[PDB]
Amino acid sequence: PVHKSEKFWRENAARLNEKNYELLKILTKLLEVSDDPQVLAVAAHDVGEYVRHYPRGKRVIEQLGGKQLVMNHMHHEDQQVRYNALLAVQKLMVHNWEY
Amino acid sequence: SDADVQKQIKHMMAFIEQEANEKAEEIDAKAEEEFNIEKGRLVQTQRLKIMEYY
Amino acid sequence: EMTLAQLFLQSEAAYCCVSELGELGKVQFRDLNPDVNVFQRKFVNEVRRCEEMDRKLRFVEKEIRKANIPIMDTGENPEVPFPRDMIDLEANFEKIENELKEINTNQEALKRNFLELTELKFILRKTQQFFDFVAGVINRERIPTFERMLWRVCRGNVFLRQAEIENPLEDPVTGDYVHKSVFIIFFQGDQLKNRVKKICEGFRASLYPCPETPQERKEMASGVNTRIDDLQMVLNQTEDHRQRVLQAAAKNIRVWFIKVRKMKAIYHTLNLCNIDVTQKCLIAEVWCPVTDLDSIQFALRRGTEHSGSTVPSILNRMQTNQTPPTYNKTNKFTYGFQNIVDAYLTFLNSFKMKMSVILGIIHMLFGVSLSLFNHTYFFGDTMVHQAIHTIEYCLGCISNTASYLRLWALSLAHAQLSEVLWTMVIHIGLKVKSLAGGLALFFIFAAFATLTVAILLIMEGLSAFLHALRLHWVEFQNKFYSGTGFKFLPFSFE
Amino acid sequence: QGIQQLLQAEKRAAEKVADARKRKARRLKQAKEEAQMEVDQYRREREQEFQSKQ
Repeated sequence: PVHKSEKFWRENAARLNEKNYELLKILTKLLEVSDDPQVLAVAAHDVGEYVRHYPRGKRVIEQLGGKQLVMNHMHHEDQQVRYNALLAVQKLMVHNWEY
Repeated sequence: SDADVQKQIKHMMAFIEQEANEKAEEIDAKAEEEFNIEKGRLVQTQRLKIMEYY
Repeated sequence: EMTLAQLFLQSEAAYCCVSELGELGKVQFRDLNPDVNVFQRKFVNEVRRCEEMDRKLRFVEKEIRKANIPIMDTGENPEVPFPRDMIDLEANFEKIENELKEINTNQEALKRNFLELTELKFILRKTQQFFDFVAGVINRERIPTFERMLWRVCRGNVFLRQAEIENPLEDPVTGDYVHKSVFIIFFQGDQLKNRVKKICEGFRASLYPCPETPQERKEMASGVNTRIDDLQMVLNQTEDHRQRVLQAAAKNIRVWFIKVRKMKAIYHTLNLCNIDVTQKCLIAEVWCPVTDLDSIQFALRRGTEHSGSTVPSILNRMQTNQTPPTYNKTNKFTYGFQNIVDAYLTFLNSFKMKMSVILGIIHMLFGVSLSLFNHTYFFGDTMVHQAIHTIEYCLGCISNTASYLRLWALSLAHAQLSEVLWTMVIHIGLKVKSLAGGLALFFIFAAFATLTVAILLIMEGLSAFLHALRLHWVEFQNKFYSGTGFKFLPFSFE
Repeated sequence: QGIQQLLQAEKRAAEKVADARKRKARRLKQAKEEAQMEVDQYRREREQEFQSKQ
């Protein structure tokens, strides 16, 4: 229920950045390396909630390169994994800073 | 058919006893927390004062 | 021949009995607790839950047409969903509701993201071509008056670059599908920046930051290249996610209407229950036909089984002093003809007047004789009332029988204009000596085809039809019909 | 009518839940004097170790 709670994502916004931000990339390292047709679906929605509650984390996600990992995971054969990655990748480019 | 007045005494009185019994039996079986637990409170008060004379 | 005979419920059979009772359509639920407001009718919280799904269904039927999706019908009266299934519906209804509300706000932000980055991308090629500070975009139609004003108020100068972009782009509301042009505002002065920004907003130009240094322009051009195609990917991937659930909704919304609309109807009758009194059992005071007392009771016996309840519901009979609402055959080619009444040369002159007057006397005779059979079916103020009853029948039938004389005289109106119409058809067109058989008879026979029906059958026909209603209403229904009336209004399906 | 046989029936359902709210409101004070029987009894529970140590 913490992954779907709006209070959990709003309060623990900078909790990923205060924890030596690669710990947020440790969620991305688990999402990129492992397949996990049910467990990566939680990894997709938690990554978008970090981007929604922190626009500067989009630069941190671009630093870790998780956007290309989420784009490649969007073409997965699983239905719920592709649906969760579609909501996450569209939230990843919602702010649109200049390149 | 005149049995509609009897059908009232047949089965609407059955709704009387099910709320009579099975709601009071929920109350009557609540002595595990209102008679056993409340007995467990006052025996500590007797064991509070027996641990001076012992 | 109705009865207000009482009907009892037990609130475990309050849905499945009433729903199958509402799957028959012979019942006239009557509210007998009028001393209560429109709220606190035992179910106000749950009828809003049906209304919230109604609000979601009236919203989702609108957005299903803006994407222009064909709608499945498969027209059949379905099974009414139980309150067990009701909580499972709001999980499914709000899933479609929250996804489609999010996407239309997300796709519009994504489309705004897509056009802005393509507008920024096209200025990177044209300026790096010209190179080998303000950069911005303006449409072609406003560029000659822009540089005329830019030369005017800046008035030192800014060395303007004019270069037109290719095939038309579109910012969402301004501007819709126009080919624009780039410009270059170097000027090196950093004071005239204020004096050009007012002009850039006055001509409504869209400006973007350029990196201004060599080989970082091509660096960011490679960056926005990979950003746009990923944005182009997810834009259609939201769209194929969109259309796959529109057609999933297109197989749903037609039957999903009559699920909750039947539920909202029977729950409104669950508000119409007796007085919400003192136990977990209900009463219903309905109007019911004597010819259908058995069929609604076996349906009531059917309804208690569908919930799985072990106790059948009963039906008490009684008698009171209220309205006995009417009920009859209601046949198909008898439906429209009943609804109208429920809304409430010298020799021919002497003969047809008196025989029609006796015919109106015969119509009044059959009408006044029906009053005696209706009276057999069931002092100071009685004198003044029956005086108004009798002498308004006395002078009244004279005006009735005078209005029976028109139906021969309207036929005299029918006869005379038909000859004149006829005269034109037989005389002006056909009695032409040379050029008759072609264009002359064709326009006159068309007048004999089209102009006679609007005059003799449309307006003369409707007036006598409206006269025949007056012969029925004020001249025939005034003899036996009391004219009070009260309709049945059974609990219907749609 | 059927409502007249039902009105006295519901009062029969009403009284059987009424006294269950009363005998559960009587026994709770009775538990306070049944768990106060222990002071009359566990003075003898102290008497075995009064006799064991003696």
